[PDB]
Amino acid sequence: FQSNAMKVAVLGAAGGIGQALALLLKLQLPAGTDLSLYDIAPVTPGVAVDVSHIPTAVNVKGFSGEDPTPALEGADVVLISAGVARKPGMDRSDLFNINAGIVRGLIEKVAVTCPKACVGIITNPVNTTVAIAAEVLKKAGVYDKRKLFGVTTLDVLRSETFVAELKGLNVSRTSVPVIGGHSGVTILPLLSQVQYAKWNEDEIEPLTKRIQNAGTEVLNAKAGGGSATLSMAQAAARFARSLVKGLSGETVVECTYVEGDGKYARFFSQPVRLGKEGVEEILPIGPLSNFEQQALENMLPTLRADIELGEKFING
Amino acid sequence: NLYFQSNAMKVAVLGAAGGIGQALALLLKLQLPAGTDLSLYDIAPVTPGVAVDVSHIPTAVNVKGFSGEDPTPALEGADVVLISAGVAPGMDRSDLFNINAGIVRGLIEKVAVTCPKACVGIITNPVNTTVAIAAEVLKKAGVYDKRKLFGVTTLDVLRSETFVAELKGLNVSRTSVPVIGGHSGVTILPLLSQVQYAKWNEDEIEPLTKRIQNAGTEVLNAKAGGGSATLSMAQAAARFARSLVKGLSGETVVECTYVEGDGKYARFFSQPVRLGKEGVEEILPIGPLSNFEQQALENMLPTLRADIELGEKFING
Repeated sequence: FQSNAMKVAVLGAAGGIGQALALLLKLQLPAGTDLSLYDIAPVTPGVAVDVSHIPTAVNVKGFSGEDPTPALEGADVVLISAGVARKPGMDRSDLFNINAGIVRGLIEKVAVTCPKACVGIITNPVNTTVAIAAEVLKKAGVYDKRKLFGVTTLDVLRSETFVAELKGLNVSRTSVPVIGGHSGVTILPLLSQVQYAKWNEDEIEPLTKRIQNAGTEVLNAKAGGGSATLSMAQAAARFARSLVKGLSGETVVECTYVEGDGKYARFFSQPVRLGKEGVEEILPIGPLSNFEQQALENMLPTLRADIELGEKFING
Repeated sequence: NLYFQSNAMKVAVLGAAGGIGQALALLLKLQLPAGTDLSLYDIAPVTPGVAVDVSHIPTAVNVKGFSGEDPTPALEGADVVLISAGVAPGMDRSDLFNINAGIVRGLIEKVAVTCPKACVGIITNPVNTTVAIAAEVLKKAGVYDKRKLFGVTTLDVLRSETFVAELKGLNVSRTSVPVIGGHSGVTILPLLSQVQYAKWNEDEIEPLTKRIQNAGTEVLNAKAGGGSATLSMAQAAARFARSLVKGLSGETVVECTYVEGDGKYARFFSQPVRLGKEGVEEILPIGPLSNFEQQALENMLPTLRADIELGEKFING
């Protein structure tokens, strides 16, 4: 069952993101929480042993091989960070090319073993991989709209970080709502809703563009070889932390990609109140500036098409 | 001069591209106090991008990355220098050493010139030896300060805290276990007899002490030849860096660490050390030992002295 000692499962724990996430979870999760780390690579048991030497009351266990079932049994939260992250040769293309199958394979296991878990899709491209997860869950007859999330949190860290620097605000207490999708023109930070910031029309377009293209700053600084591994892990840990709090009865609100009312797109990221069933209430986006309003209408076709790509991968 | 006194604390990580380094830069971005500057350096060209990666995390810690053959920009004004460069599967201990000993020498040569008054924490293995190496390089430049050179043994401490807490039902985040001696094999000596609230049967001592001493190998084997401990090692380093930053900032802390002390047992030896504004403020005594610990200490010295000798020879002769 669920809801006694909280149980968190990480599928993709051997990758760059996964290992970093495992570390943060060991240090951040509540005492008593069970942490199951899974990946195909035989190194995974060793990753868990490595993390288990850190003195926190989080119980960590390792799993490898073809079947993630032992790691998923009784899972409350399932974080999927398997597959590849962007790199030099990889465009929107290569991520979907490799990660579409991986996601499907893992979600099929989740649908059988722990269908009532809150599922956090970190693996990119999120706009599409979430639709893949949904369709797989629907085929198995266990899809719960309240428990499937596209982890868009890295766009929030980035927006908070760049906004605080530019406007001289407290970097750790500056809330910036971000809506839409988790890629390119689909990422829309709502700068007009940020408190204590007076915006010249001049700085709106460049800041938005910097938030949207932030991954490229890393990709170019890393001289190609590497993506945003460390910030992605922190974004995932922060989201996981919010999920666990919602499940534990503590109200938290996070902007995340979920199947909402479909006003703009079947799946869409917006403020969500998290609770005991995962989503408790999908909140409105609130008032938008002319700029933000236009950016929203302009992303719709791209966002819808990203979703249709994931749907068609499962439904043909 | 009674009022306000600012503080532009700076921490540099040499070897920020490896497994340990990247995890360490993440933890330091998250754990260092607001306003601290974090400099990352490694010959690997990816380093500047590692820094851009962590710079997207919303904390008031400014981070910059540097690559190339010159770590100078990374060391300028540094208060704390953590050296995790070099290599950790499928290699003889003598095969690595020659590679790592050289890299440590090269980096300490720059430290001596650019930031000689910085506290230097050596993570790169074998620590028993690499520390002697750094000490001799600093001495050649006439800047070796005993109070500012440390062998980071903190991981033996985390392991000791964790194994003891779990075996004896104690609070894992509130269990203190002193670890003395060195950072490798028989030289790692956890003082189990000084652990509060733990009743030991004589037969539990040997296997638990061996578990702590052989923890590295257990991770090495468990990773199926995919590497050594990296994640727990980054956290050990983060904790030691956090302690150095506290001491320098005027906050008294005590950490078991490998330093040049009274030389009662060996030139360099790990023991409790009160940290302060000059690095080492006072090197405290090991305290009372059980018969087992006293024997383990005596049986271990020849190996520890030889590890030190090797590091001195690498530089002097």
